[PDB]
Amino acid sequence: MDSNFLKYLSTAPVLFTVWLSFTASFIIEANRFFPDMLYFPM
Amino acid sequence: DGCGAYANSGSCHTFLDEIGDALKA
Amino acid sequence: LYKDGKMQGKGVNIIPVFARPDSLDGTIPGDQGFDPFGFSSWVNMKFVSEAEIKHGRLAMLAFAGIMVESIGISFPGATSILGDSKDIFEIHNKAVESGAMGQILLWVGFIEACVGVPAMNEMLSGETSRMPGDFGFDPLGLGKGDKLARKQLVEVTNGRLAMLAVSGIVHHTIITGKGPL
Amino acid sequence: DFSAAVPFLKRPTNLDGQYIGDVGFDPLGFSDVFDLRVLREAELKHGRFAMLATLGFIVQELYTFPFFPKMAPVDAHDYFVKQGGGSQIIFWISFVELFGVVALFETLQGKREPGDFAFDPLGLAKDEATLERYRLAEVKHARLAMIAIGGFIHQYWVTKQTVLEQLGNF
Amino acid sequence: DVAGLTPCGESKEFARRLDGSVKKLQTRLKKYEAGTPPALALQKQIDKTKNRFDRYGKAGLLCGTDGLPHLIADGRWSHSGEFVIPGLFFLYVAGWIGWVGRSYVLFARTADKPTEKEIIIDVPVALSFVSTGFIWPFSAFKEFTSGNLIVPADEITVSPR
Amino acid sequence: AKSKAVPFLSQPEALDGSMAGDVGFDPFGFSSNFDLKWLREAELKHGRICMLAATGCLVQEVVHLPGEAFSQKMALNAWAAAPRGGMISILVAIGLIELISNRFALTATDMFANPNRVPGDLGFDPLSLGGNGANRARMELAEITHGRAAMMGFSGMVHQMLVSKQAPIEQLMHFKAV
Ligand code: CLA
Ligand code: CLA
Ligand code: CLA
Ligand SMILES: CC1=C(C#C\C(C)=C/C=C/C(C)=C/C=C/C=C(C)/C=C/C=C(\C)C#CC2=C(C)C[C@@H](O)CC2(C)C)C(C)(C)C[C@H](O)C1
Ligand SMILES: CC1=C(C#C/C(C)=C/C=C/C(C)=C/C=C/C=C(C)/C=C/C=C(C)/C=C/C2=C(C)CCCC2(C)C)C(C)(C)C[C@H](O)C1
Ligand SMILES: CC1=C(C#C/C(C)=C/C=C/C(C)=C/C=C/C=C(C)/C=C/C=C(C)/C=C/C2=C(C)CCCC2(C)C)C(C)(C)C[C@H](O)C1
Repeated sequence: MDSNFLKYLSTAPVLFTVWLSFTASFIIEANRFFPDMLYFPM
Repeated sequence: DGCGAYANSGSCHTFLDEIGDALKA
Repeated sequence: LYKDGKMQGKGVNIIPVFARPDSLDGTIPGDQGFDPFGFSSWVNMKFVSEAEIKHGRLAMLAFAGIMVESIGISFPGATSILGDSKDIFEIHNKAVESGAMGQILLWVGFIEACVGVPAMNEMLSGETSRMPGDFGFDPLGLGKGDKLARKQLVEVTNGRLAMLAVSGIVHHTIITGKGPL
Repeated sequence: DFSAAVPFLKRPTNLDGQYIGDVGFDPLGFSDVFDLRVLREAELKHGRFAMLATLGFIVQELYTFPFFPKMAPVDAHDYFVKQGGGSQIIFWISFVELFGVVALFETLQGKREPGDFAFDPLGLAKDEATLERYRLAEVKHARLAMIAIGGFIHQYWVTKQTVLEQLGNF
Repeated sequence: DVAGLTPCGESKEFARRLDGSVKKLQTRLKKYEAGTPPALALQKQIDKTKNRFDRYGKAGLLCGTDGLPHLIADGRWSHSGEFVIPGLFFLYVAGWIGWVGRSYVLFARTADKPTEKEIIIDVPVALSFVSTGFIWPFSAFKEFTSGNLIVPADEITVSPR
Repeated sequence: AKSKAVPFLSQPEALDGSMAGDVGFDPFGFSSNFDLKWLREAELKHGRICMLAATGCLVQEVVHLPGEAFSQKMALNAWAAAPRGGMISILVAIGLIELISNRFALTATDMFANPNRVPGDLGFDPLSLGGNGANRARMELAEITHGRAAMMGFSGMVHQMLVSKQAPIEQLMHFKAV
C-alpha cells in the first residue's frame, strides 16, 4: 500500500468519520441485539 | 456412549459414519 | 548388488519419457531416476525415504496377511470369534469389534511413538547420522557386507510392488466381492 | 510501427511485447490510460476463473457428487445461494482475494509479475523456455475460455440444454 | 414504594399503556393480509412491544400515576442500576478517552512538527495509546502523585490582573 | 527476499527467523506497523489461553466436579450453569495474575520498558523444566505450535458447539449434518 495514501487515510477528517461511524455501528448493533435498555439489570 | 468409531447400527451415528453415508448415496 | 549406473545411481532412468532430475543424488537406495513432479528438489530426502520404507514394509506385511487370511489359513481358535468367512473387510470389522485390532493399534502406536518418532527426529535433526529405515534390526544376521544393496534395493522394490499389490487387491475385492485366490 | 495482429492499426506504445501473448491488440487504448500490470492481473484472474468454469460445466454435468441433488449448473447457482455452499465458496474466494490484494500491491511496487502467484507444486516448468511457452498457452486458454464460458451460459439460457446434449442434436 | 410510586408490574396504568400500544399496532395490522411482509413487520413490532413491557414490569422499576417508569437516583442500592452503575460505566469510558487523548497530546509535543501530528495522526502510536486506557484510574493517579499531571502555577500563562 | 510461507510475497521486514515459529508469514504487514515484542507476547497469551481452553472444552465433558452446577457436558452451558460468584472470582484472580505477573507494566507504553523483559517470558517455570540450553528453541517452537493449533481448535469448537448444540466429543459420536 502507498504510504501517501495511508498518510491521507490518517488525516483528522477521515479518521474522525471512520471512528465515529465505528462507534455508531457499535451503539446500533448493541441496541439491535439488546434493545430497550433503560436501566442496568441488577 | 458404548459404540464404535465406524459401522454402528442404532442410536450412534458418528462423523465417520456420516462421511461414509455421504459417499454411499 | 549395488550396481551404481546399472540399477541405481546417477544416469539410470527406468521410464525415459520423464527425464531423470538433477535433484536426485543417487545415494539413496532405490534411486532409479523417477521424479516427474520434482518433489526431490524441495522435500527432505531422509523423511520421504523413511516414509517410502515404512509404507513398503507395512504393505509387505499387509500382502502376506491378506493372502494368508483370504486363502483360509488361520491360527487355532481364531475362526470362532472373527467369523468363519474369508472376506478381509469383514475380518477387519470383526477383529475391531472383538478388540484384536485395538490391541494391534495400541502396540504398533506405542512402538511408533516411543522409538519411531525419536528415530525420525534425530535422523532429520542430524544427531545420529542414522539412515532412513535403519532400526538396527538383524536378529538372524543376513546382511553384514551385502548390506550396500541386494538387501536394501530388493527391500525397496518389494515394498513398492507390495504397495501396488495391496492397493490392487483391496479395490478388486471391493469391485468383485471376492478375496484374492 | 503497426500492430502485429491488426496490420492497419498502429502499435500501442505501451504494448512493446514484454507481456507474453502480446500481438499489439488494443484499439480502444486501455493501455494508454490504465496501468498494464493491473490489466494483466485482471486478464489472468478473469481467464483462470473462466477456465475453471468451463471445466466445471463439463465435469459437473458429466458427474455429480452423491451428497448433492442433481440439477443444471445455472440452477445450481440459485440452489446453492439458499443451501449455503455458495456462501462458503464466496467466503473462501474472498479470503484468498485478500492476499490477492496484497499480491496486487506487490505487483504495483514492481516486486511481482502480474500473474505470478509462485504456484507450481508439480514442478511442470523446469527451465525458462518452458515457462514462456506455458505462459503463452495459459494466456491463450484464458482468453479462449473467457469466450467459451459466456458461450456456454448464454446458449443454455436460450436452448435450456447443456453443452454435451447440444452437441448430440443441433 | 419510594416517593409514593408503585412497581410497574402491578400498576394498572402501565398495563393500560401496554394495551393501548398493542391495540394501536393491531389496528394497523388489520389492514394487511396474513403472510405479507407488512404483516410480519407489524407482528414483530407487537412482539417487541410486549417483550419490552414484560421486561420493564419484571425489573423492579417504579411507575408513577402517568404509567411510565420513574428512576430513583438518590444513591439507594435498590435502584443503583438506574443511575449509579450506568454512571460508573460512563466514567470508566470517559476517563479512558481523556487519558488516551492526553497521552497522545504529550507524545505529539515530542515530535518534529507537533501540529502535523495533530492533523495527521500517527495511527500505530494512537492505537497503542487507546490500548493503554484500560487502567486509566491507577495510571492517572500515579501520574498525579508523581507531579506529572498538575503543573505549577508559575509555569502557566495568565492575563494581567 | 520472498516469504517462505507465502512465496509470491516479499519477505516482511523485522521478521528474520530469530523468533520461534518464524516462517516469514505476515502478509498484512502487522510487524511493519506494530512492534514484534507486543505481537509475540499477545500471540503467546492468546495461544496459552486457547491451550487451556481447548483442553477444557474436551475434558469438562468427560470429567466434572460434583454438584448440579458443574454437570453440563456442553461448555457453553457450563458457562451459565456454574456458580456466578465463582466465575467472578475467576475474573478477579485472572486480573490479579495479569497485574502481578507483568510487574505493574501492563500497557503498550510500559511493558518491555525493562530491557531484560523478553516477549512471553513472564519468568514462569515452577518446576524449572527449562534447564537445558539446546532444548530451548525446540521448546519455544513446540509451545508456539501448540498455541496456534489450540487457537484454531478452540475457535472451531466454540462455533461448532453453537451450530450443533452438542459437546465436541459427543458431537463427533452423534453427528448431524446441517
Ligand atoms: C522383501 C522382504 C525384505 C527384505 C529383503 C528386507 C531387507 C532388509 N531389511 Mg527389512 N523388513 C521387511 C521386509 C524386508 N526387509 C518387512 C516386511 C519389515 C516389517 C516387519 C521389515 C522390517 C525391518 C527392520 C525394522 C529393519 C529391517 C532391516 C533390513 C536390512 C537388513 C536385514 C535383512 O537383511 O533382512 C532380510 C532378510 C529377510 C527378509 C529374511 C527372509 C524372511 C522371509 C521373507 C519371511 C517371509 C514370511 C512368509 C513366507 C511371507 C509370505 C507369506 C505370503 C505369501 C502369504 C535389509 C535391507 C534392518 C536395517 O538395517 O534396515 C536397513 C532393520 O533395522 N527391516
Ligand atoms: C485530549 C482530549 C481532551 C482532554 C483530556 C480535555 C480535558 C479537559 N477539557 Mg477539553 N476539549 C477538547 C479535548 C480535551 N479536553 C477538545 C477537542 C475541545 C474542543 C471541542 C475541548 C473543549 C473544551 C471546553 C469548551 C471545555 C473543556 C473543558 C475541559 C476540562 C474538563 C473536562 C471536560 O469538560 O470535558 C468535556 C470535553 C468536551 C466537551 C470536548 C471533548 C471533545 C472530544 C470528545 C475529546 C477529544 C478526544 C480526542 C479526539 C482523542 C484523540 C486521541 C487519539 C489520537 C489517541 C479538562 C481540563 C472544560 C473546562 O475548562 O473545565 C474546567 C470546558 O469548559 N474542553
Ligand atoms: C480457559 C480455561 C478454562 C476456563 C475458562 C474454564 C471454565 C470452567 N470450567 Mg474448566 N477446565 C479447564 C479450563 C478451563 N475451564 C481445563 C484445562 C481443565 C482440565 C484440568 C478443566 C477442567 C474442569 C472440570 C473438571 C470442571 C470444569 C468446570 C468449569 C466451569 C466452572 C469453573 C470451575 O470449577 O473450574 C474448574 C477448573 C479446573 C478443574 C481446572 C482449571 C485450571 C486452569 C486451566 C488454570 C490453570 C492456569 C492458571 C491461570 C495458572 C497460570 C498462571 C501463570 C500464567 C502466571 C467453568 C465454565 C466445571 C464444570 O462446570 O463442569 C463442566 C467442572 O466440573 N473445568
Ligand atoms: C510451562 C510449564 C508448566 C506446563 C503447563 C501447561 C499445563 C501445559 C499444557 C499445555 C496443554 C494445555 C496443551 C494443549 C494443547 C491443545 C491443542 C494442541 C489442541 C487442540 C486440538 C485442535 C486441533 C482441535 C479440536 C478439533 C475441533 C476443531 C473440531 C472437532 O470436531 C474435533 C477436534 C476436537 C479434534 C508446568 C505447570 C508443568 C510447570 C513447568 O515448570 C513449566
Ligand atoms: C446473471 C447470472 C449468471 C450469469 C452469467 C454470466 C457469467 C453470463 C455471461 C458472461 C460472459 C463473460 C459473457 C460473454 C463472453 C464472451 C464473449 C461475448 C466473447 C466474444 C468474443 C468475440 C466476439 C471475439 C472476437 C474476435 C475474434 C473473432 C478474433 C480476433 C479478435 C476479436 C475481434 C476480439 C449466473 C448463472 C452465473 C448466476 C445467476 O444465477 C444469474
Ligand atoms: C498455519 C499453521 C498451522 C495451522 C493451521 C490451521 C489448523 C489453520 C486453519 C484451519 C482451518 C480448518 C480453518 C478454517 C476453518 C473453517 C471455517 C472458517 C468455517 C466456517 C464456516 C462457516 C462460517 C459456516 C457457516 C454456515 C453456512 C455457510 C451455511 C449453513 C450454516 C452455517 C453452518 C452456520 C500450524 C498449527 C500447523 C502451525 C504452522 O506453523 C502454521
